[PDB]
Amino acid sequence: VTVKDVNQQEFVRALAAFLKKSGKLKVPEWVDTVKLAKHKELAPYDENWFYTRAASTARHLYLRGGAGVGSMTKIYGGRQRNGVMPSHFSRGSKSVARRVLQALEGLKMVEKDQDGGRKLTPQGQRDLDRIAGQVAAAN
Amino acid sequence: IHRIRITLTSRNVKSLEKVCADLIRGAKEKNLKVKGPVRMPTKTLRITTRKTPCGEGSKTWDRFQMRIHKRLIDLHSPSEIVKQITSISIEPGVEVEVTIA
Amino acid sequence: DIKLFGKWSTDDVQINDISLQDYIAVKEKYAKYLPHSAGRYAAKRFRKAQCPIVERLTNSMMMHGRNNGKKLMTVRIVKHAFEIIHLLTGENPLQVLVNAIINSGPREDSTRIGRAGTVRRQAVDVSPLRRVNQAIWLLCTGAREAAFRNIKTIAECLADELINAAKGSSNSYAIKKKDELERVAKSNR
Amino acid sequence: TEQMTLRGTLKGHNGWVTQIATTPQFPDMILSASRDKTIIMWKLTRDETNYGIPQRALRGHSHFVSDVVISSDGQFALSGSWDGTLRLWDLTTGTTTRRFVGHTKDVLSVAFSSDNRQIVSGSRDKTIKLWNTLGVCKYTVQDESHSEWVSCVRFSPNSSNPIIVSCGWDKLVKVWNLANCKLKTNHIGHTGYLNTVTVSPDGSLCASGGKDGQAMLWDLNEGKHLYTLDGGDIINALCFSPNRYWLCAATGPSIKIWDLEGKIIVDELKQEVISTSSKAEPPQCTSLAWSADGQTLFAGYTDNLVRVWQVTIG
Amino acid sequence: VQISKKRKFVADGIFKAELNEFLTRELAEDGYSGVEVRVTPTRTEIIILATRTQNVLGEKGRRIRELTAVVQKRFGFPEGSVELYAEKVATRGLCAIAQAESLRYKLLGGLAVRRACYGVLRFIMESGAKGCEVVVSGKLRGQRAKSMKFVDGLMIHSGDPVNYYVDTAVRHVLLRQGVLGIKVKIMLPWDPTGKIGPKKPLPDHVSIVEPKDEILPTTPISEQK
Amino acid sequence: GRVRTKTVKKAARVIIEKYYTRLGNDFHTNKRVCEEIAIIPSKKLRNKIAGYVTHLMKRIQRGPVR
Amino acid sequence: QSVQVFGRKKTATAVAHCKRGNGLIKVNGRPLEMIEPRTLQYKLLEPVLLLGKERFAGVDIRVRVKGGGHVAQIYAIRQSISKALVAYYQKYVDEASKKEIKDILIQYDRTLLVADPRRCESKKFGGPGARARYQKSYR
RNA sequence: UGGUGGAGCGAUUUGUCUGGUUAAUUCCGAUAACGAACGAGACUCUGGCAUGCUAACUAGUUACGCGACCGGUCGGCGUAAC
Repeated sequence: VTVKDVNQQEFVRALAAFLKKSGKLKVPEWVDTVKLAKHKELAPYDENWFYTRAASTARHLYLRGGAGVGSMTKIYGGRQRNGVMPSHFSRGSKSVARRVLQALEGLKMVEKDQDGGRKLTPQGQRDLDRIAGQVAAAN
Repeated sequence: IHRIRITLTSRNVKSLEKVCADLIRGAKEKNLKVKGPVRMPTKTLRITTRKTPCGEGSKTWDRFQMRIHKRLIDLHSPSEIVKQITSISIEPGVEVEVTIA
Repeated sequence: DIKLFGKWSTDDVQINDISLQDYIAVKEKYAKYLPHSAGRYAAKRFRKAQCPIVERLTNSMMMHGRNNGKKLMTVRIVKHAFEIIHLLTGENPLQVLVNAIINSGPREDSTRIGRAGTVRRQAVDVSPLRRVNQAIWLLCTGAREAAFRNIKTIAECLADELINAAKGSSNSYAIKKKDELERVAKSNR
Repeated sequence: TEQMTLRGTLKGHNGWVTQIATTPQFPDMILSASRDKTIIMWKLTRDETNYGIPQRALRGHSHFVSDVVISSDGQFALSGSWDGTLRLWDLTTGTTTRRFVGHTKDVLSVAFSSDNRQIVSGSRDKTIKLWNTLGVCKYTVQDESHSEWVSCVRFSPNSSNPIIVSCGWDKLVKVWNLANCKLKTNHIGHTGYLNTVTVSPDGSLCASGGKDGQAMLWDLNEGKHLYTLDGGDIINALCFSPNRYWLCAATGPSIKIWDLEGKIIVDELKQEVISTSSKAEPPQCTSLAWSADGQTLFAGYTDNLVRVWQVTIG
Repeated sequence: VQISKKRKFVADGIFKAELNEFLTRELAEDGYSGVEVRVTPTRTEIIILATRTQNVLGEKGRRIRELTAVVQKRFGFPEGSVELYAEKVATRGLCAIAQAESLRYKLLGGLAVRRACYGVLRFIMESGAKGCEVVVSGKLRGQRAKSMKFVDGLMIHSGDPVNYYVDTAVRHVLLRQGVLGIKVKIMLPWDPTGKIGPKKPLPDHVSIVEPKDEILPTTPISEQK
Repeated sequence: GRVRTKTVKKAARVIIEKYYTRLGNDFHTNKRVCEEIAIIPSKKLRNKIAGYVTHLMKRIQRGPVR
Repeated sequence: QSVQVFGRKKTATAVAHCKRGNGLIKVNGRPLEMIEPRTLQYKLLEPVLLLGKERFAGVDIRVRVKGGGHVAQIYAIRQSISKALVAYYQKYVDEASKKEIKDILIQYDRTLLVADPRRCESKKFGGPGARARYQKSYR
């Protein structure tokens, strides 16, 4: 059983629940206030969005290696609606992506690459592949 | 003698294919290790401008294309032999750039 | 065997009128798992006759400006609609669809011979393909229009429309328009 | 007593059946080429429903494969195609072993030596190519080779002086010697371009036919004219019976089987009972091949069908 | 630091264009037909094709090494890297530019438009062109602008062949009343395997070789070698 | 629709009355001989001529073409 | 022992590598059921349902998809799988078995073996699209 | 649209057409016209097919070795057939 073998929707929710249960993920002071991009109109509804974003970030970094803050900002980009002006592609918030990667580094799940980016650690690969195991087991 | 490479770049295809083929068969008959023509993506330069000088017409547009065809031939041969094989092959309408290591 | 959405059979379905028997495709050799085919059925003349009637419905569903190329969503609208149909009436949705198209098709239309401004029309017969075309068009416009600004969704509106149309209910938009077109042909003659 | 009957019609190929090849070693296996760029190996099951079944199809010869021929052992196969290249196939797995890349234009005919160590091939190049086994070109003859195309080239299977025979569209039937490559005979009888030249199973008689429609017999030992067999339309293929001592040519819609001591009409093969396509021209017979035991004939037609002609004895 | 292949090939284009414009305005009087530039890292050669080279060289080859000093001083490549060569034109008749310049400088001679243009036609058709088209437009007679077209032989207008079968020249003649436009269009000859005209024929032309009269033999005979 | 132009017609005709004996009924043989026979400008033009030569060579057996 | 063929739709390309094994089915290392546009899941199950799993028994196929868009990729991969199987059942089985597969696949939908050749048409000046022109105002 | 021939004192006309046929003055065939020339077509660029050909550490695959994590996942790295 591997991350690729399971459903990628349920996997994030399972990993988010694990990251909540650990209770050692350094959440910023401004989680309650700040948006998640330039182009979002409101703050995210769910109170525990940081854990789901952290889970998503880990899963993205599992699927391919050497992903920086810019790449993560490119991942969580969307459609900026400019009122009467037509809509264009806008990028995510840099701070949230940086604090998430800093927070995951805190768990020793992700470490920096000699090439320049950030790769998942064998401890990370273990945790992610374990979560996939029980997500598969739950069917 | 180590790894000289030869970058042939031109706008015409026929002249570039002819000259590069001559360099290859010229190298082959001397019993030299040669890595064949590496054809890179053709660079197409596009300019699209109004036909009219004034600006009164039915808004017609010209479409000016400029093609750049680039070939790489690689040799494992001595610089003395490389100099003369690069020297003999000249053609109006091809640019040749030779690099070592 | 082959079943629509792998849960609706195409053997128990039955055609009523012989006129449309070779102009409604849904049968043994036209049995497909999904409406979505991406075929070249609008390439030349009388090719769309061989298009599955479910595909013709979901194609004529994505009509207005905002949903022009949003097929993947009309397929799930038709999927939900078919489930609603089966829940309401009980029997095979494909039979209800065929019954709706059988009833909804106008048999005698009116053609314009004269000048513009003045109204002078000759009543003429309708080809089996044109009957199928107008039937589908009228059903979708009825569904669409009925559910535009009210709470019930497109899925159950399309279902409600096909339930009414199949058993020839006066409430159906498609039946009202057919009735009117034939009454105008009856007025001219 | 001995008349031909249509036993079945293998249907596989999708184009003109250009050449059929058989071997005495494997009597349940024939190899036929076609104009769908494909050579199909047949499993001759000899069933009531169908005579043969498509077994394996060699592919990759790009344009039309004109000629096909196999070695003494049922392991190798050689072919010549309009792409201008020869392919030596491994018949077991069904993959190309070697590629001969020499010719310029379309290759028409190929021939395999008796000892299986030498190859001769003719094209539209106006030249004959001598290839060896490993595949490098040995000798390209250009000493007044042919004024026009070279239609058919073959070997002379005998223990005597080994000689190759080559007809063309210049009206000439020319004979070369391997390892020497000089002329002994240039024969001038015909009046029309030639399609086929076949050597006898013993290796003493040469039969040449083409547009003229008059098959002419020579002798390789002397080099002189013997007979002019008067056929019908254009001759597409000649072949000698290995046992029965007959000569079978090909008229456009029919195949003629003849005796060589009588010089009479032995049989006439025409398969047209239905009159649905009788308004159109009849389907032309291109290829003629013999079975292992020399009891049966294989006829390749332009309607994508291979017919078998069994000799019904009484 | 070196520039990109794209910018480099463009730069060579502008070099060619500007050099041509300079050479035209300088050697128009001496029937400057065209230029050919070959570039070698040792030294780049410029070859001028003109009607009367004896003149463009100058007194003991003086003017040629004024033109050399110009391009050296201007473009900024090092001295001793250019030698301006002046080669004679193979046939001055089948060069649109040369004939256009000749027509301009004989019109400036104060000759009638009809006779001058006809002189050029007669010479171009004599030289051995497939066909010629000479057009002269402007204040030919009176105060109203008019155009006179003169045509001879064959002349094609459409498709790819036009690019490489007809060569054209457009020239402005300065007169005391105003300005006249000369358009000269010459269709060249087949010229197989040559420098005069194109190598490939026109794509609507089909050439069929004559059969050799083959004597059909009646009696079989076998010649022995 | 598709009509054979005076070019392919004229070419095809002169090819027939020069090399009648060389040509036959098959399109591909006529296509291959047309390359050797005439210097022809392009493949399409040769294909069209080869095709109409094939078409004439059919009806020559039916009766005498004008 | 193996064959490798490509299925193509618009600019989408899916290359399937077919070898012997235990009926393994993976596309970009992911199972068919876990492909994102689940609405068209049946379109990927078309070739395996039409022929039956028994034919896939002794065959492991590994599909890799590049270029095009989502549904184009779905048509590329579903074409590639069928072309891979018929190529394998041509090379290492009798031609009769290949015909027995081909006729069923063609008889259902010709798209499975023969590629849809049409491409996105070139846009011309004077309008927004390839055919449509801008609004022409008289007075 | 010329050349030469025919018809009108002449401007001019015929050729360049009754009828079929084509996207086409495109062809067939009639024929006081016969030979031609430009446009149309041909042509050039682009899309669609090649498990054939020539090639490739500035493009990739397949295999093998080593590693990470449970025979499987890797756009984790290094050699060899292409």
